Amino acid sequence: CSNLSTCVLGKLSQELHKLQTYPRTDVGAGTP
Repeated sequence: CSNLSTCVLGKLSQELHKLQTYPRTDVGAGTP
């Protein structure tokens, strides 16, 4: 985040990354 451009782009990129696959939330260790 620099001013607004990098901030919004960074936010959207992070949101996309957080999902990635999204098997109803990226828990992984559901029933380990």
